Amino acid sequence: CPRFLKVKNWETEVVLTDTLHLKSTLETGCTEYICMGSIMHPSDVATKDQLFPLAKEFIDQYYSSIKRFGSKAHMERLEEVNKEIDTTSTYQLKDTELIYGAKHAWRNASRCVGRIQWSKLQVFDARDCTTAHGMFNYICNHVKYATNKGNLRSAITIFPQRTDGKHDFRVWNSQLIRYAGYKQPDGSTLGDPANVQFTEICIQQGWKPPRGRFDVLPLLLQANGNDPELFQIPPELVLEVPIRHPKFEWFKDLGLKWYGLPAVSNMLLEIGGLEFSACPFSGWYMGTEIGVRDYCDNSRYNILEEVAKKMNLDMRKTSSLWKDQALVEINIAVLYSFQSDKVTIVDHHSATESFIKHMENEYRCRGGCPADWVWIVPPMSGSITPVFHQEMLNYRLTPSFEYQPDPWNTHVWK
Amino acid sequence: RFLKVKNWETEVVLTDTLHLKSTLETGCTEYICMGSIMHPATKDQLFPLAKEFIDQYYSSIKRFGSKAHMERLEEVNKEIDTTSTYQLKDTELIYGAKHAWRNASRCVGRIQWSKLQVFDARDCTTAHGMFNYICNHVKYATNKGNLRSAITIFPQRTDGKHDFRVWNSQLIRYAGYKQPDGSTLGDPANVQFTEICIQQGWKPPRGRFDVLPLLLQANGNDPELFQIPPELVLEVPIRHPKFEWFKDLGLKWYGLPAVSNMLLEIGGLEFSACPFSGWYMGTEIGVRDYCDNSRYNILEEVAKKMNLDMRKTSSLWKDQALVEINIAVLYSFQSDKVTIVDHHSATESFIKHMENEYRCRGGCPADWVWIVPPMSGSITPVFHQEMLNYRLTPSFEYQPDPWNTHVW
Ligand code: HEM
Ligand code: HEM
Ligand SMILES: CCOc1ccc(-c2ccc3c(C)cc(N)nc3c2)cc1CN
Ligand SMILES: CCOc1ccc(-c2ccc3c(C)cc(N)nc3c2)cc1CN
Ligand SMILES: C[C@H](O)[C@H](O)[C@H]1CNc2nc(N)[nH]c(=O)c2N1
Ligand SMILES: C[C@H](O)[C@H](O)[C@H]1CNc2nc(N)[nH]c(=O)c2N1
Ligand SMILES: [Zn+2]
Repeated sequence: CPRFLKVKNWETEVVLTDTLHLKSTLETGCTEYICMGSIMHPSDVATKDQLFPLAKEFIDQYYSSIKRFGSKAHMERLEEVNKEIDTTSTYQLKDTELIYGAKHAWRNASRCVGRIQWSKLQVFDARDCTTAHGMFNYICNHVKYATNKGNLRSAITIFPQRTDGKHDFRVWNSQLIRYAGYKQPDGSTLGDPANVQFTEICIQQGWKPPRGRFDVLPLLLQANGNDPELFQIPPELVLEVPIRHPKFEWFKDLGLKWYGLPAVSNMLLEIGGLEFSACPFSGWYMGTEIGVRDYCDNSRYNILEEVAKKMNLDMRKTSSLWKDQALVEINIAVLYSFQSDKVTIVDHHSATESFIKHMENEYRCRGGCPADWVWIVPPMSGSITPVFHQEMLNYRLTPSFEYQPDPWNTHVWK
Repeated sequence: RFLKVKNWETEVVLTDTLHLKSTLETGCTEYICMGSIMHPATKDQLFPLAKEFIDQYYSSIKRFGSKAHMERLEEVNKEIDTTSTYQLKDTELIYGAKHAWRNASRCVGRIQWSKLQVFDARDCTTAHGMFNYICNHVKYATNKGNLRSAITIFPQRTDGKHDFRVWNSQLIRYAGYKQPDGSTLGDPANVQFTEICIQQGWKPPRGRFDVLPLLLQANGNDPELFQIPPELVLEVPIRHPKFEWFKDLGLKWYGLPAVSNMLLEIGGLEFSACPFSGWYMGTEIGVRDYCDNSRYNILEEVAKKMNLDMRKTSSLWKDQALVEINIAVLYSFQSDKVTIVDHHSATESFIKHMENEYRCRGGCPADWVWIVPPMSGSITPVFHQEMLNYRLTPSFEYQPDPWNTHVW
């Protein structure tokens, strides 16, 4: 690499200079001769000697941020951690470092358009948790807090870190709140097709399914390497929104609703070499996540045709753009419904405008902002949002959120 | 290693081996991805490039290592020695131009790549001659609405002071004017070019859709102005199948998309004038040309006549207006029997093209950022299609705008 890299916005001609990319850590999958920018996931513990430089890197960074770099406290903190690694093969983050790391993993999340909010994250320290019941307790408190009767607040709950890899804490759910999917014998799918596999695991562990279209899944929670356990989220904690349209009376007749709180629970949080395998986090929805993907993906709820039929569109040509017309109304309904019920939501125009402002500010104050164009650009109306025209650099900074294998493919059953 | 690409909607997985044959750089590194950056020889360097190309050509016709193959190499070697350059056989030129299209990672239309009419204009010596070839091209490609893919190839670069250039970015494009009050009349993307043409003697009608003159440079001389015979320029008035008031907007567009400012690289040879043309995907006009902020910017006006709530962005009034404009564009072209393709059919075809290419070639370079349409992305099949991007040659390359380089 060279020291400086420029990016240009083709709509406004603004040019930004990236220096932060020099602090890049892991690989991207790309080389000089091939780019993997549209590959979803490009490509057991760590040793003592693997861990010293990783912890030091994070500690320096942290003390650099609080304007105390090379201080007495900095050096004493380093001495402490180095001994702890030497005598236990791991170490413990202070409460302040854990909070710094969690906020910075969000800040460094190149596929997140919502990062203008990164510094307003409520961090719940759950490192004292020992059992699955305890996890359930922590998670209920998270959901209630974050939901806040519609006034959603971003939060993250962090469970104890990996030790030897045989005592992992995991949320088996991919999100804290999701709807169930039931593969029918006739090949059809009732509910959310994305969650069919997880639903079956839940039923096997003893879940009694209502077998409806929008059944909130049970939490499946694993503590300290033990077999996972099922708990029902109290229903009064799950905020939902029926979907209606500001002009089409019949839209309520489709019987659609969604949950208010998006809370991913299957990713891994990496801070200074430590691996927090259970770290559910939540913010609020962008309209299209629900309106476009969850509702109109062919392999999700796939309602485009049924909506188009009631709109009385011509559906035999594709050049009538009947799909495109229905899609827009669907997203109008979603936004209308959330707004009317005073539940926090952002439309893709507002969110993308905010990200550009956020990204410019990060370039001035931080020397860059990793961003994944393929993910940052919304799934509809791409070129009429300002991110479409913005050049972006992608690279991996630490602390960070990573993907991790599904726990059922790994778990050694007790 | 072999690499896999998965379509997440159909779960189809293809295996890429073609990338191993790639030789040009992409712009990325192991640490930084530049997938969304728009723009990331002497005797000595020339023969290996020449040899590589001739090798792959004779490979393509199943005569690799033949007598003809060796003799061709010897011929190209001796010619590079004695002249510092070499000339391509007619067949090599046609193979070359088709494969530059085939390798064009940003092009969603490559299912058509081997159906390409190639006009060899390498005997051309003057701007007038260029004008001639270009009119013949436009007439052939337009074909009274039944558009036919073509490219016209002018003489290759030599010492770099005798370049052939088409100064237009496209053969047919509308003028753009800087108004006294600051606004722009017409296409803002062409305001600078329009000013260069007026500086050179062009008398502008100063309307919203004025077809620009050709500005042709031959052998490195000052460019010259030419008027395309108006009977060769096919245009479509844009009207809407439900909204009768839409014609009142007075929008039109030209039928023939003909990019003329790029460089064709074959076997180490640089062709700096090589205008090529196909037909439009609707969104190119109905999303980008009409609704970009820096373009004609008509969303607001259309949403007015649709009488939508334009106070909040969360009414998605822009999105609604946008779909209607693209309905109008498709509807108008089809009613005028002018070849056009909607982004659903075109992305569907590309997925099928990928399938064929992985089968017969062991891969297909594709730029996901450019292949996904600028509206309704995830309801087209390419959104969910993983792609590998890498640079194969022959290729189309960007080159600097001529006015930054030329000395008059
Ligand atoms: C508060 C408002 C937020 C908004 C509007 C928002 C928006 C989004 C969207 C739209 C995506 C892409 C999801 C998709 O299309 O599939 C995304 C990705 C992501 N976000 Fe945010 N998000 C928010 C909060 C957060 C928070 C609080 C965190 C972490 C503390 C976070 C971390 C991430 C990560 C790690 C991804 C990438 C997920 C992946 O790799 O699949 N986000 N965000
Ligand atoms: C026949 C119908 C064709 C269709 C529907 C088509 C479609 C497209 C589209 C939609 C783009 C993206 C343009 C943009 O969004 O700005 C594109 C780019 C491109 N097309 Fe095709 N194309 C066709 C024919 C051709 C031909 C005949 C050639 C050359 C022989 C060609 C070479 C290219 C190249 C090199 C690009 C990339 C432009 C760049 O890198 O700046 N296309 N095409
Ligand atoms: C393609 C499926 O993969 C994802 C898709 C979306 C997200 C994700 C993750 C976090 C979010 C958050 C925190 C807020 C929000 N509005 N949307 C979010 C979306 C995560 C993942 C990772 N499993
Ligand atoms: C800054 C954007 O640059 C481009 C974008 C698109 C194209 C292009 C090039 C050829 C096309 C062809 C041949 C057909 C078609 N329908 N669209 C085409 C579009 C060229 C260029 C290069 N001037
Ligand atoms: C193939 C492609 O990489 C994949 O479908 C991506 C494209 N961009 C995306 N962008 C967002 N925000 N979310 C996604 O799930 C995806 N999916
Ligand atoms: C920043 C980004 O690379 C740039 O705006 C690209 C994005 N994708 C595109 N895709 C197409 N087909 N045409 C374009 O001009 C662009 N512009
Ligand atoms: Zn890359």
